[PDB]
Amino acid sequence: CTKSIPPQC
Amino acid sequence: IVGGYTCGANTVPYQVSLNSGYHFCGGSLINSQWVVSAAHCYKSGIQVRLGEDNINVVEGNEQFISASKSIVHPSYNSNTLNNDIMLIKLKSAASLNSRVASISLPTSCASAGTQCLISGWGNTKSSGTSYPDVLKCLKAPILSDSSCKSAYPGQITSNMFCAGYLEGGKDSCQGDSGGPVVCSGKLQGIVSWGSGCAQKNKPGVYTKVCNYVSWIKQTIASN
Ligand SMILES: [Ca+2]
Repeated sequence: CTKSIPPQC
Repeated sequence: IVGGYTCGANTVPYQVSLNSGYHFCGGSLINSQWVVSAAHCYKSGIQVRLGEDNINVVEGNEQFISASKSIVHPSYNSNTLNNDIMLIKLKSAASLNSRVASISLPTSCASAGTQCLISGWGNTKSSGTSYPDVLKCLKAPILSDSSCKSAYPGQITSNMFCAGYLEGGKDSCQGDSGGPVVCSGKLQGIVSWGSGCAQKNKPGVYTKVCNYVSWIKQTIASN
């Protein structure tokens, strides 16, 4: 959900 | 950035890359020693890369500086992503020049419909993954709070705003987190989250920087 690498929800 | 354009080398001189053997988040230089990013980008072993365009080629204007401090907002909530803001202190001061420069903090909050510049090295595809070598840019409007809350019922706090396009195709994406949303030369947003990327009726959600100016300045003064 977040736009990081990797995403987090 | 999905549906954006190649910014041009060092056209966004406040944009930094957070690196841990690979690019994983963006950030914004706000003075020679401090970077604004997203709390959810927090990790140990961060190297801040300034003056970057092609993040896989040494082009001559880079400054690599290790992060010495990382300060998440005291009331960050990783479940709701409320207060998704973080300050990174550089181990040494960056050398300011035409390609490495700071972005102003806002003095007031932005209004719906204001055009902003969103930038980063994140995924450029709404389906699948393609990561660019060079910095990508997107011009995008701030959406009304009512449309933002309709897109994400129950999830939008007073410290968030939506920006982008409800028709799809243009958005920030994975790897853009922590980077800037700049409107009229002010850092109004931080790339935070969304449902997918560039999906219809699912605009990007951004940390509302104008609510944190006092906290940012106090944190800098005391660290
Ligand atoms: Ca480079």
